[PDB]
Amino acid sequence: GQYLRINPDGTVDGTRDRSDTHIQFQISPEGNGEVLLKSTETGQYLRINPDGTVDGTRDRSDTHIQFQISPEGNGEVLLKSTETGQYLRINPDGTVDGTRDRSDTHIQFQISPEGNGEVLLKSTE
Repeated sequence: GQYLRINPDGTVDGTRDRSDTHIQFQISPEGNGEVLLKSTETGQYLRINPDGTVDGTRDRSDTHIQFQISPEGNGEVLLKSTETGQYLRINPDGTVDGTRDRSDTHIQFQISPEGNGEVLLKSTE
């Protein structure tokens, strides 16, 4: 299982190093049961693009940063891009993309509180 990471250059991947500074996220309520996922280190929001890539942006007006967190028992949740209907996936190789099949083995996350309001997004594997 890997921690979701938004790098300073805007790329998104996974990592097992919990000491990385780019895995801490601020989840800000948006209404509609929708939220934003903001990497506090760089001020970048998690974004799923319609083509399936995942990256970071500071553009708060961007429509692809809105997410729905959907609980799936056992502590796990899914993270769905509202605008494209894609679920966040962290692949075994460490790459991060979007998929529209809810049956995928790598789209389930466990949210881990850091103690300061910020949370880690860790893939269950």
